[PDB]
Amino acid sequence: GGAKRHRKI
Amino acid sequence: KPRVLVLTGAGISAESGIRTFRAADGLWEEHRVEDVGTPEGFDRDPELVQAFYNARRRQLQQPEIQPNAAHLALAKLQDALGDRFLLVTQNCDNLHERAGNTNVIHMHGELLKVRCSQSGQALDWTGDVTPPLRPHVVWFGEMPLGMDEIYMALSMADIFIAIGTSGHVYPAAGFVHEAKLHGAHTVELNLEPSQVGNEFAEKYYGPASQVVPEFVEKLLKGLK
Ligand SMILES: *C(/C=C/C)O[C@@H]1[C@H](O)[C@@H](COP(=O)(O)OP(=O)(O)OC[C@H]2O[C@@H](n3cnc4c(N)ncnc43)[C@H](O)[C@@H]2O)O[C@@H]1O
Repeated sequence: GGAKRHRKI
Repeated sequence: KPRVLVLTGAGISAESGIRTFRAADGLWEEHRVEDVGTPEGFDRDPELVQAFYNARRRQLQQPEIQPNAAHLALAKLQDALGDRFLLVTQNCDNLHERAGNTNVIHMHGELLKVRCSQSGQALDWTGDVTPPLRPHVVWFGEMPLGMDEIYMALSMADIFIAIGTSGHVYPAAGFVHEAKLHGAHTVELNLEPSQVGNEFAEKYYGPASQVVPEFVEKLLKGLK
């Protein structure tokens, strides 16, 4: 789960 | 009948005239994601962001924008499976609904809804947003919608199908792994191999308008 997040930070 | 869970992303609506994220940059409609796709971007320049989504909402309702063959095939799939079918989309468009699907889970929200932010309540909304209401859209850093029902369906699925999604954005990109853990057969249908394509047991590549009706038809015929 977790928040909506993109593969790069 | 098998329990089937379908995940869709922007690729299934590309051929319907809704342009996709160009992977080469970090730009959406010539905008940086940080500026139009984060809570912080919204706080920083509310009227630009409101204008951006006002634009997206209008373009969605243009006559030349219609469900394509892939959207239609998923409506036929739901017709055949009943409550053993669940459709989860990352898309904010309403093309699944216009195609005939019902109970579509919009885990990233909907363009045709806005949110009274002191409220938690989403409200139907088809026009511009003027002068604080916000788009009912899940931004980066925010929690996706309907996750409880989605993860329950993932644990129960006999077949998990991911369509038109690049595997960059979590938690959606992690659904294939979760499905496999609970024994589901996994299928990727996409224009090109996704970032998580190696996780899928079965895969077919090409435009959704061709690949999805083809897969759906061979699924339906395998039933009877
Ligand atoms: C947050 C906020 C939205 C307002 O979410 C959006 C989006 O929902 C999320 C996930 O992105 P995704 O839906 O996976 O889309 P892309 O990352 O841009 O990848 C597109 C995917 O589609 C394929 N594709 C393009 N064209 C086609 C056709 N004709 N047929 C099938 N497939 C196609 C591409 O090859 C990509 O794999 O991130 C955002 O933040």
